[PDB]
Amino acid sequence: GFIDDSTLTGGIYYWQRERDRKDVTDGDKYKTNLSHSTWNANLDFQSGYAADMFGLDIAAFTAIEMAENGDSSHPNEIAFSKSNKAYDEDWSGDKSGISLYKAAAKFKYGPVWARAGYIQPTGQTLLAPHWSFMPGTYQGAEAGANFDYGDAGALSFSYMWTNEYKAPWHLEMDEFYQNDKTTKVDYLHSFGAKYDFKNNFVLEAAFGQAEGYIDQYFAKASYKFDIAGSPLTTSYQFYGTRDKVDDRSVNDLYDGTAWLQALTFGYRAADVVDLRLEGTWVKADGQQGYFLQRMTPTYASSNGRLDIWWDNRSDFNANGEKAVFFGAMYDLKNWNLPGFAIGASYVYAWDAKPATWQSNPDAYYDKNRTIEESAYSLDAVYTIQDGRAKGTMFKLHFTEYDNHSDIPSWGGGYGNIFQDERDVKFMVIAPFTIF
Ligand SMILES: CC(=O)N[C@@H]1[C@@H](O)[C@H](O[C@@H]2O[C@H](CO)[C@@H](O[C@@H]3O[C@H](CO)[C@@H](O[C@@H]4O[C@H](CO)[C@@H](O[C@@H]5O[C@H](CO)[C@@H](O)[C@H](O)[C@H]5NC(C)=O)[C@H](O)[C@H]4NC(C)=O)[C@H](O)[C@H]3NC(C)=O)[C@H](O)[C@H]2NC(C)=O)[C@@H](CO)O[C@H]1O
Ligand SMILES: [Mg+2]
Ligand SMILES: [Mg+2]
Repeated sequence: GFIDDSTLTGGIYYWQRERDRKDVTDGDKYKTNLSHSTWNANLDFQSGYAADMFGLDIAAFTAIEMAENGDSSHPNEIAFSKSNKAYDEDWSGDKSGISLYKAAAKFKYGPVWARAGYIQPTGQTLLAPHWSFMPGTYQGAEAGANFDYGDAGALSFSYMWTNEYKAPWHLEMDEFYQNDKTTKVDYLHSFGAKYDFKNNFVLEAAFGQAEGYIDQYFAKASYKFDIAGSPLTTSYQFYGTRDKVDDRSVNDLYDGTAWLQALTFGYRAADVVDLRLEGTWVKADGQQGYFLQRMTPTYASSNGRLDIWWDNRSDFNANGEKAVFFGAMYDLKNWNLPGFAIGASYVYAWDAKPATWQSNPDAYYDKNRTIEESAYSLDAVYTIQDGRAKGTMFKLHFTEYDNHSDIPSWGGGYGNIFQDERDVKFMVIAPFTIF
């Protein structure tokens, strides 16, 4: 029933960050890169289905700046950028505001479903929003279907079409453009599918396009099996992208197909420590020099599905780059501290190459150089177990990041690699239900 199955939920969020980065042009001074305290709050209405076919979802969030040092850079991605539209971004500030982030009619008819309006991708395609506390928002529609074949498996597939987007730090939607920020991309769309064989084997794949510009690929195979009574989870993931501009203009991003391949292992040992072993390998020949899982190249302009996230500041996505991640998350419940967990992680990556050509090379550009990067992070988490504030979570994250070069940040033909950093994030997440 439309009314009786309605839910209204939300949260209060607090984020405080101090990040400094090495300026190898000013004597390696670790300068303030981010320093701010910011609140978010959201309210999210989800209706039931009238006649099990017709529903509505509406949700909004606010960001309130609390503190920000004058030397912190922008946008910090928790407040709103001072620039309301992504393609106007000029990196000059941040501001408070209110954004409508869901506003959609939803539909169901047998095995088919659809949503249209201000939406997040929700099916099997490779479109994705950015996530801060809240998600970004697409203007468009998605429709898909679910077919259950009992023990023989289950098939799901969906299609999404969109012509505008806003990241959670943009108050307004913008259209899509090529790398020059002026040649129009009329839409993004994507089709994908998932087959679950109900034996812990699962296959997923999707294709997407940016109109006139980019073809995007995704595939993933996952498998779980028990060792010592606990599942070892494994997956192989492939992400691919090809452009349609190979004239060596500013819009020519990739030579051939660029891709990112990954293998992941996960295992919970002694029922108390979550372990992660992951590796990635990137090919990205051409002018850009790094792999992007999104189909529009401009920062904040759209996003795409990428199931690999190591929270170690760098993306480890340069041409040629190989990288290995080890993480451990230790639940302290047997010290009688249920809800307390501490963790640590480490990344080492090598063979990172630059763009294979540059139009205005800088002093440090050398087509055949290779470099290395590494990082380690520490994590502490507490979730309130009982009472008024049950589920309220406190998190503390520290990262030390090391560029194994003295190439200045964003330079040398490594357009997505920056210099040594120290990063500390403290966040509080306080969900609530009104009904
Ligand atoms: C609530 C919660 O817990 N949320 C997490 C969420 O944090 C996770 O998402 C991750 O969020 C962080 C944000 O904190 C993301 O970090 C982004 O990552 C970007 C790349 O992935 C990185 O992009 C670079 O940003 C630069 C500006 O800051 C760009 O520089 C500009 O380049 C222009 C190019 O010419 C130039 O003209 C400008 O002059 C230059 N800027 C200047 C001069 O100031 C640069 O181009 C850009 N690179 C790319 C490839 O776009 C961001 O800097 C970085 N920002 C931060 C941290 O502030 C991280 O990427 C997110 N995760 C991903 C990618 O997976 C989320 C993940 O699932 O989990 C949630 O739970
Ligand atoms: Mg972006
Ligand atoms: Mg260094």
